[PDB]
Amino acid sequence: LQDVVTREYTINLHKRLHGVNFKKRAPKAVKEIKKFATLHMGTTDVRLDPKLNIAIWKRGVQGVENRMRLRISRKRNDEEDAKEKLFAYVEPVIVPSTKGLQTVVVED
Amino acid sequence: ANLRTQKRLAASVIGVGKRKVWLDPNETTEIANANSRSAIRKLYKNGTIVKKPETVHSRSRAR
Amino acid sequence: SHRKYEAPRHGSLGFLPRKRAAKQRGRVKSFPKDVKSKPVALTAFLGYKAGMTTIVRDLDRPGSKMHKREVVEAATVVDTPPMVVVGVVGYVETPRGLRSLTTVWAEHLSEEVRRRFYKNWYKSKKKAFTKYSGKYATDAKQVETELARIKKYASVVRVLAHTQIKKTPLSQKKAHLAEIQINGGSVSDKVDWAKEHFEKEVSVDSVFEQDEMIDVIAVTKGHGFEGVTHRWGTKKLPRKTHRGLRKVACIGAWHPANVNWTVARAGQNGYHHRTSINHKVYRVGKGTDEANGATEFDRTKKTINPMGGFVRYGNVNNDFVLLKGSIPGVKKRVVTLRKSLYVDTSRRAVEKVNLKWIDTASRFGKGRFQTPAEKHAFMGTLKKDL
Amino acid sequence: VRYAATPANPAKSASARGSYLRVSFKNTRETAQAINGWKLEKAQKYLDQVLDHQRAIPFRRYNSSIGRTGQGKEFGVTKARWPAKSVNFVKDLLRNAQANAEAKGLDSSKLVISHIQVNHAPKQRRRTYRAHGRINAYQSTPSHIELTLTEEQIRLNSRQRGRLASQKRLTA
RNA sequence: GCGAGAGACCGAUAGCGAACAAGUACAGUGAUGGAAAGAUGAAAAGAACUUUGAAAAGAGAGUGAAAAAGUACGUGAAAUUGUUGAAAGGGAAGGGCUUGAGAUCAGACUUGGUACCGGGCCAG
RNA sequence: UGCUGUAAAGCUGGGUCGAACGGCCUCUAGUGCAGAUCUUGGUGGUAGUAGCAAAUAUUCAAAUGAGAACUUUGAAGACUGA
RNA sequence: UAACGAGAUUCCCACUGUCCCUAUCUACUAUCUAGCGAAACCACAGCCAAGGGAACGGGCUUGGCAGAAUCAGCGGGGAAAG
Ligand SMILES: CN[C@@H]1[C@@H](O)[C@@H](O[C@@H]2[C@@H](O)[C@H](O[C@H]3O[C@H]([C@@H](C)O)[C@@H](O)[C@H](O)[C@H]3N)[C@@H](N)C[C@H]2N)OC[C@]1(C)O
Repeated sequence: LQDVVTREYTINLHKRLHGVNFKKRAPKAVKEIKKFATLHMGTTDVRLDPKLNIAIWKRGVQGVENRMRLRISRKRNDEEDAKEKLFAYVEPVIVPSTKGLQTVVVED
Repeated sequence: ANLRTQKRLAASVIGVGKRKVWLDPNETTEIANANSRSAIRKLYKNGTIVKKPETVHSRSRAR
Repeated sequence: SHRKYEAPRHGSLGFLPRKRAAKQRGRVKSFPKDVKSKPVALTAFLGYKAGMTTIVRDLDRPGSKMHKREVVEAATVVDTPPMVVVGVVGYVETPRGLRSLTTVWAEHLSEEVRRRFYKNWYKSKKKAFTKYSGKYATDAKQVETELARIKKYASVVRVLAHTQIKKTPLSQKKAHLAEIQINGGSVSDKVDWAKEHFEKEVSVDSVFEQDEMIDVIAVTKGHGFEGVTHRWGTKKLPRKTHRGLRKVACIGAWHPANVNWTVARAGQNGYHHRTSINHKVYRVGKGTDEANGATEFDRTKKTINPMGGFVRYGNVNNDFVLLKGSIPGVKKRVVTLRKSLYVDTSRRAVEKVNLKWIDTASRFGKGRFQTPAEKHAFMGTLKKDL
Repeated sequence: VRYAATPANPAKSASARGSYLRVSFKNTRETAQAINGWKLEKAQKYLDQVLDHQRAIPFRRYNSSIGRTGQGKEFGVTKARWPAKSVNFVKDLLRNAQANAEAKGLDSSKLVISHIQVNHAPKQRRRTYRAHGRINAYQSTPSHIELTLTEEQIRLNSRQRGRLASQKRLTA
């Protein structure tokens, strides 16, 4: 068990926003990434970087990209009496292409 | 913690709309102390309050 | 007053109530009538609906305009890996109906059929049939006595068989267990046949031959809550009707002062239990055969599967039954195949069918090729081919 | 102040009250009945899981035309619901009663909810506006809540006597 | 109008509309229309202090003859409601008559007479 | 809790309560309610029900605070479009 | 009687889901949840068939029968409400 760990993932947002109301697409991508981070990190305390919010909304309310490359880090939430000893911080990763990328453990 | 008055005074002092006033996020306490127009001018001079630039409307396509 | 004009009733009163079926596995309400002189044989088989395809055939019906000409026909593919016999049940005649006297199980049960006795398999100790298997260990005299009971008292003998669902592309791991009645011979012959087949596999070809007319029992596609217009096919009210038009305008006269059971109402549509009869067997395919889709007239070395796989099912890699037309149910649905309940001597019942060709173009779009080789030949080399 | 029910041994009991609480009477009655007679810690954990939508409050009397849920199967019902405001008020009152019991030297682990009831408080009036220039009532239905925590010859005829004497003599 | 004395009168939905900051609050452009609302306690002695809580409050404590008088205050009915205890329940419930069962109430051993006399009740 | 009366009603045990009230002979009346779409006040079932859907649309982070979908600041995405 | 007409009427061309004969799609509801939370109406109430009866009964007579608690819909009845 490595509580503190950072990995880079690709999320398929196109299949997660299928049929979604056009004025809820970018807000739902926020919720989808939070659910994505809990699935991989096991924490309901998920925090999104403001730069990730800017990337999600870059092309308006329904302009979300099909695939986004994300860096997710599990970090200790000492902050006693917080209902979660750990939390997930999600930030964007700038790449030339969003295809062909696999899950990679990030060393620091 | 409530800088509504400061936003309004800064807009009046600088000569722009409220939409073009930038109150420093990291200097909340000092701005909250600025109750007069004189204190607002001091903050404006020292860069704690900044006039944002205009949204560009280029006429290049029109020309 | 009388209806101003006469029209037939909308929908059938014989399929009421239009409720959801009690179980998803369609049950055989009645089995073929037992003929003692026949060989001992099964009367039903369980498979999985995989999809539909197209065939070409020469018609053999003298006097028809299409006699000795090719017809194009829709067909259904049923994935039917062999079933495993795991038990036997004996039934006695009573003045209150058939009553099951006892049930005898095989010594060993596979995990897939034992998964059928659990709602939470992974949290359990897997104790199912663990004390029963000790009834064989000492000398199996208890099993012998129960089988002797069945021979002495039962008048109807049915076997307990389950599917091998792990041979299908289904993600479900529970096997479907069903009773199939044993017909032919004496009750003693039936019990002997069941005992010798304990823990053993039985294939479709030992039940259904090609050109046979068979029945299908399944649960139909669900539609949830439906209004009267589609549930019963009643006439739409005019465009200018206040409060809507997908309705029945009059649901009854003043008297009787109650809504009658014969009036169409909104309610759940589909997911009903149906017994459809007289589906001709065009093919009993073999899983080992790599020319399942091939014919004597089309010799391409071809499996029954279409290009890309059956949509939302996968590939049929076992024995299969090719049936004329359509059958109740959806893709992935377990379907029960039953022998005909009567003897049919019409020309369509006794016709020998000879398949010219089976379509294996993609079901995922307007597929224009039957094989990857044909696609490559037509298109030549592509950028990804290098 | 007079409570509706008084404990048998006041030295082993603690009580709490809330009056004129602006919380639904019907939801509060259901939530109070959901934990009546429970161990204090069991009840507190259950209320936390209710606030998490992991378990539900069974609605037994004030439940007409409410929704159905599979979380009612725990209590043998189909109509159950998750009233957050009532749960928060009951939790606050349970915490206060627990503090009182601690101040009286009582053991928290042995405490049981031996009495809890909800009564109607006076209604608070507001107004709502209807079609054709009409005014209707738009009232609140407040609650009074109280709870208490507690640590967990034969005489015979002449003939009957004669019969018994004869029988005793007959058997030794 | 001003000053007095009275009643087989009314007793807070009564008596004047008004026993109260009543021709008040409020409505209508206006002429006009026009309410509701009396009582802790002898005395505020109107609850210091400790404690839980963000607070409102609660629990202790205290004052008082009484808090079953806490400025939601004399008494505090009914409709209606909660909890507790007992009981009953196959498309209403309720009622009369009758008895059973369970509960409650009542009486002659008398205002009994000097171990006996004598009496009460139910029965053969 | 019982007792009396065919009845209208009368008396009594227990609880609550705090300042007046009753029997008898007579006098007198603004003297007895289930109804009047009665009057005034109060309270139910309905019912946690109908419903809280026009005017394009919100999101991330920080601050504050016991508590933040709704406050403030920053960053965006939008709209009114003279 | 030229011209004019959100006036009444007939035919024709064009047009089309008005229709044969319906199907599919979108937003907002309905739905379920947190919070908030009315009203109409209400003798008592609420399963049928026949009978008689103020001559068309939920109750009465004679039969059929009859099992808690319920959710979404619905427009036969309550000679439903106003
Ligand atoms: C606190 N609320 C105030 C208050 O002054 C209120 O007073 C009543 C008072 O009149 C009552 O007292 C009452 O006493 C008798 C008897 C029937 O009780 C009545 O006949 C009498 O009118 C009245 N004084 C009292 N029991 C409760 C207070 N809230 O009266 C007006 C009000 C605005 O509601």
